[PDB]
Amino acid sequence: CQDVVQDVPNVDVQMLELYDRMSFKDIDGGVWKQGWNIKYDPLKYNAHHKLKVFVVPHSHNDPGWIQTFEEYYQHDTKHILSNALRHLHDNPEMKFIWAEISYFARFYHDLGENKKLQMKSIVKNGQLEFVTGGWVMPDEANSHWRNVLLQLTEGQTWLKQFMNVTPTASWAIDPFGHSPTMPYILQKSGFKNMLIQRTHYSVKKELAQQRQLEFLWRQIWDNKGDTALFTHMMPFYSYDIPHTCGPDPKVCCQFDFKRMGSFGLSCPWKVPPRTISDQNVAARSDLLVDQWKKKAELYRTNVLLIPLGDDFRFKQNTEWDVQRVNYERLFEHINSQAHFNVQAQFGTLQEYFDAVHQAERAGQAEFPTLSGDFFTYADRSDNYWSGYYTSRPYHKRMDRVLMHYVRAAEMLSAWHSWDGMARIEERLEQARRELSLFQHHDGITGTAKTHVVVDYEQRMQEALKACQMVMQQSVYRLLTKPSIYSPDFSFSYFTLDDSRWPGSGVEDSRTTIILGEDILPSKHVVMHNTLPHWREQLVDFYVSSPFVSVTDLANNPVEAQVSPVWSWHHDTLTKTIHPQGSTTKYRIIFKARVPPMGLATYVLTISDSKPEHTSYASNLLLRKNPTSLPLGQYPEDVKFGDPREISLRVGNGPTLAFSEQGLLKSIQLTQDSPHVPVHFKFLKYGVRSHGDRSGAYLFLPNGPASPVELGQPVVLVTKGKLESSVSVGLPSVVHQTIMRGGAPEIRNLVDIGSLDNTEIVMRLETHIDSGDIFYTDLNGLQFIKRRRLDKLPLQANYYPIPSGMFIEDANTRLTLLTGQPLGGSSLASGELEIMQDRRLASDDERGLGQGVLDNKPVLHIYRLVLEKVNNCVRPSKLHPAGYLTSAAHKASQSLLDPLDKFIFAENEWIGAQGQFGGDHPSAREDLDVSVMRRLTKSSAKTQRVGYVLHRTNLMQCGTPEEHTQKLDVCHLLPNVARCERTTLTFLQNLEHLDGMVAPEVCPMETAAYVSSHS
Ligand SMILES: [O-]S([O-])([O-])O[C@H](CO)[C@H](O)C[Se@+]1C[C@@H](O)[C@H](O)[C@H]1CO
Ligand SMILES: *[C@H]1O[C@H](CO)[C@@H](O)[C@H](O)[C@H]1NC(C)=O
Ligand SMILES: [Zn+2]
Repeated sequence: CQDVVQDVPNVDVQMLELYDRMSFKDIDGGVWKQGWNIKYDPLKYNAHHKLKVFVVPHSHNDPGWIQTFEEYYQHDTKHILSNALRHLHDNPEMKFIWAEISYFARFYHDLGENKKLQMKSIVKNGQLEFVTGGWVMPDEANSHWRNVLLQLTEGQTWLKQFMNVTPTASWAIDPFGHSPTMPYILQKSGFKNMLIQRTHYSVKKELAQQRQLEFLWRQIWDNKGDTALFTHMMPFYSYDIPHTCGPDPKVCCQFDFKRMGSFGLSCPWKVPPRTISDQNVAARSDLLVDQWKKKAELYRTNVLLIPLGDDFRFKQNTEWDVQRVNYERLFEHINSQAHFNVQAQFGTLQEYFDAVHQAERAGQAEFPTLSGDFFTYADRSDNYWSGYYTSRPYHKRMDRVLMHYVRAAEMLSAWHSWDGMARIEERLEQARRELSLFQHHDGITGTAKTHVVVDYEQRMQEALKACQMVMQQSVYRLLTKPSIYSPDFSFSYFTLDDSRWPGSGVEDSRTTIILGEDILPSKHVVMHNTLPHWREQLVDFYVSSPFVSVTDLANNPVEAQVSPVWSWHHDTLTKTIHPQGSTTKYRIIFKARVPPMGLATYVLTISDSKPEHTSYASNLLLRKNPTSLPLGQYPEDVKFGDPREISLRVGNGPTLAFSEQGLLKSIQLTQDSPHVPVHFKFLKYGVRSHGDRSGAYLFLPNGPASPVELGQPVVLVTKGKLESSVSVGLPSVVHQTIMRGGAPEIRNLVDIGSLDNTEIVMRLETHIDSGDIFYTDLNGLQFIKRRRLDKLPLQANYYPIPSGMFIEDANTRLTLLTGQPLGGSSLASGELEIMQDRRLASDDERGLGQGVLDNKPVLHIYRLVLEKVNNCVRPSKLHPAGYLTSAAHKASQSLLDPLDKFIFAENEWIGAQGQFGGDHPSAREDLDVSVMRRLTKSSAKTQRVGYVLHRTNLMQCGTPEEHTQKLDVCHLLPNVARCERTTLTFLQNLEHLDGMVAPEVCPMETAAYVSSHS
C-alpha cells in the first residue's frame, strides 16, 4: 500500500502551488478576450506532418434546467434523437456523441423494434458514440462520490445491457468547476480518457501558455501515479461553436450554420455565417484553417479536437443538413488543397483520444502530470460561481438523506433473493434513477427554475417512499421466524422514523407511538446499521406517555431518558420566537447497539408511573417576561430565568459554555484542560447595488458579512443524563447545540423567510493560529488543502463544503462536519464559516432567467469536533492533502449514515427475533461497505452480489489500534462459488480471486467485488 501521508507527490503542475504563483490579472487579450493573439509558424505543418482535425458534433441536453426533464424530452430531446437516428443512418460519414443516458434510455424504450435495431447498428459501427455514459453529467462540487458512482453505474449498466458498449472516454463540458473525484472514479471504472471545460479563465490562460491543457491527472496524495487519467481541458470561454473552432468567436460564429436567420439565432459579433459555395470555399477555408492552426498551438500533438455543438442542438432535419452539408464542402476543399497540410473530418471523442495517444506513442509528445482541483470557477472578471455551493439548500440536504436511504434499501434487500411479485427490483431501480437524475449539474446545484426544482423534489419524494417500502419488507423478512413469515408485499409492516428529515419545524411527519393500558401496552422498534462495524448511537421516538421503559428482546432493561417535544413558533402577537411544549406526546431516548450491517430489536412498554430505568430531563427557559409552559403528564416542571451564560456537560464528554444568547463560547475537553474559545456567530451578506448581482450561480457580496442583530433571544436549556441541549430562536434560525457525551451535534432550522438579497452565514471564531490555510472536502471522498488568497475577491475564497471542513495549527484542530453540501471558507485566521441559505431577487445572467425566491425551511445538521492534534502524524507542509481523525470521521458517518429506525405497525409481531447480523465481521474503522447490491433477479441460477469497498485514511495520533476482524465481503452470503474483483460499476471482471476471498483495500483506495452463489 502507498503511504498517502508522508510522501509529497512530485508533479509538473500542482494546483495549490500554481494558485499561489499566479497573478489572475484580467486583461483584454484581444479577440481571444482572456488569452492573447496566438501566432503560429505556417511551416510547422507540411506534406509529412499534417494537422489531423476531428470535428465532433454534439448536443448538450440538460436533464432539467429551465424546463423539467419530461418537458425537454417532449419538446426537444426526442426530436434530436429521432433525427440523429435518421440522419446518421443516411449519412455514413456523419458522427455524433451522446452524454446523458437518462434521456437516451427514455427515448430508446419508446422506439419500435425496427428503430431499436437501426440505433444499435449506428452505435456498433461507430457513428453514434456515448461519452461518459452516466445517467447525467453530474455536478462535481456538491455531489457525494457515492452518488457520482451510482449515476455512472446506472447509465453504464443500461448501455451495457441495451447497446452492448461501455464508454472509456468521459465528456464533462458544463459542470461549474471540476473535481479530481471524477478521474478517481473513472480510472477505477475502466476509463482511459476524460475532457473538462469550465475552469477559471486565468487557469486556461496559464496552462495554454505552457501547453499543459492536456495532462495526466492524478490524486493529490498519489506518489506513484497509478490513479492518473489522461485529461483534456478545453481552452476557451464556452463549449458553444463560437468558442470551439479557435480563439476568435467573431470568426468561429460564422461557422455555426444554424445562425443564418430561419432558426431565430444570429451572431452577436455581427458577422453572420454564409452558405459555403464553390466561389467562397477557398476564402472560408482560409479563415477556418487559420483558427484551427491557432487552436493547435495550445496543444502538443498534430491531432486537433473541434467540438461542434451547443444546447439542445441537432433538433431539426434542416439543422442537421445545414451543418453537415456546409462542413462537407469545407472538408472536401481543405483536404484536397495540399498547401493547408490539413486532413479534417467528422469524428467522435474516442477517435480523437485514440489519435492523440498514437501520436504520443510515436514520440511526438510527452504529457505533464497534474494534481489538484478546479474550484472555484470564474467564467469572467470577478464572477465566481460559489453561489451554487448553497442555492436551494433544502434539496441539497434531501440529496444526502436519499443517498443514505438508497444505500440502506439496496443493502437490506440484498440479503435475500426476492420473488418478482415483491417489486423489489422495480422500487430500487426507480429510487436509484431519481437520485441519479438529481446529480445533474442543474439539480443538486440549485440552479434550475422553480417548477423544475419542484419536479426533482417530487421525484426524490417518490424515491424515499420506494426505499422505505423496500427497507421495511426487508426488515420484516430478516427478523421473522422463517416458518411464520407470511408477507403481503403491499403491506406496511414497519414505518420509518427519521428525526432529522424533513426535521422538527420543517414537517410534522413523525408518527407517535400510541400506548395505553386500554389500547396497547408495548411496541417493537428496530434499528438498522448500514456500517460494517458494531455501532452504538442514541435513538429517539415520540411516545404518547412519558412513562415508558425500554428493553431489548432478551428483556434486559435499557437506560432511557424522556424529554418534552418542543416546537418553535414565530409568535406574530408578541413578536418573539419561542418554544411550546407538547402536552400529548414526548420523546424517549435510548442507546441502541447494532451489529455490523445488521438489525437490533427493542421494546417500548408503558407503565402507570415513572419506570425504574427511565430518567426525565429538566428544562429551563431563559428569557425576560416568561409565561407558563405546561407539559401534560411530563413529571418535571419547566423552570424559568433571565438570560444568562450557562455551561453543560454530558457524561465524560466536553464541557461547553454558552453566551446568554444561547451560542457556543467555549469548549473544555477534559476536567483539567482549558476552556478553549470557540464562538458561533450568525451574519449576513448582501447584494451589490451597482454592477453584477448575485444569483443562483454567482456569489457577489457587497463586502464582508455584517452580524445578524439578535435582540434578546429566547433560550431553551434541556438537561438530561443521556442528552442535553441549548436551543435559541434567532432571526431566520432556530440554532441548537446537542450534547450526547462526545462532539456536539449542531442543528439549524433555517427559514430565511422574505429577507430579500440576503445570504445567512454561520461562522466559528477561535484563536487557532491557522493563518491563511484551511481544508475542505471534495465529494465526501478526500480533504484538500486550501489557501485563502487576498489577491482574489471574497467570493473566490469560498469553496464547496460537501461534507466537512477544518482549520488547525500545531496543537489544535477544529473540524465542522455537515449533513448537507453548502458553501464556505476561512476568511481570517482562526475562523470557519458556512452559508446556510441565500435569497436573491435578481437573475445573474447565466440563463436561469430568475432569482432564488423559493426558499423553504430547512434543517441543517452538523457535528463540531475540537481536538488536540500535536501528537498526530500529519503530512508535511508541502503536502496538498489533509486527513480526518477517527472521531471526526465517525462524526461524519453519524450525520450521513445514521442508524435507521423502524416502528412495528400492527399490534403484535408474531415470530419476532431480536437481532440480525450478530455474526457479521466488525471491520476496522476506516473501512466501509459503500455499496451492497444484489445484481441478479431470482430466476438466475447463479446469484451475484456486488460490493463497493472504500478505505479512507485516518490520522495516527497515539490511540492503540485494537481488535477488528478481517472483512471478506465474498463470504457475507453463503454458498459462494466464485469471487471476482471488478470495475466500480460491476461491469467488467478484473480478477478471479483465490479461495474466493475478497482482500481489503488500501487507505484512500476503493475496490468492487462480486460474489457468485450456487
Ligand atoms: O445562452 S444561455 O443564457 O442559455 O446560457 C449559456 C450559453 O450562453 C450556457 O452555456 C447555458 Se449552460 C445549460 C445549463 O446546464 C447551465 O446551468 C447553464 C449555465 O450558464
Ligand atoms: C457486443 O459486445 C462484444 C464486443 O464486440 C461482441 O463480440 C458481441 O458480439 C456483442 N455482445 C452481444 C452479447 O451481442
Ligand atoms: Zn448543462
